[PDB]
Amino acid sequence: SALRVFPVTTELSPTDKTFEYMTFDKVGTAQIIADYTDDLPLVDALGTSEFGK
Amino acid sequence: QINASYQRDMAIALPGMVADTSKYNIDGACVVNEGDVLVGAAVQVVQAQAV
Repeated sequence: SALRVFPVTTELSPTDKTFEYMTFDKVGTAQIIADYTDDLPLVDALGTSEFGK
Repeated sequence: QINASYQRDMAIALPGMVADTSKYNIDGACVVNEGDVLVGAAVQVVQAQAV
């Protein structure tokens, strides 16, 4: 029943050997400030990937 | 009668005022803890939060 328990997709060509998928993320923060402030915190983003055969 | 003309000069500075606009730096993410702080007086840092 392994073909009915889990989904079966169709995305790879008959000549493929490897597939990849990506992921993204972000970081950052915030603070309480005053009238004159020059120290605002910053933010950034990320990324990563995986492989299959 | 002889007329008169009077002239007075402004003061130069106030306590805690920035003197020259030459490459300063201001920290505004501080908080006063357990006391009062006068303008134009030095301060000290008791504890800086980690996160």
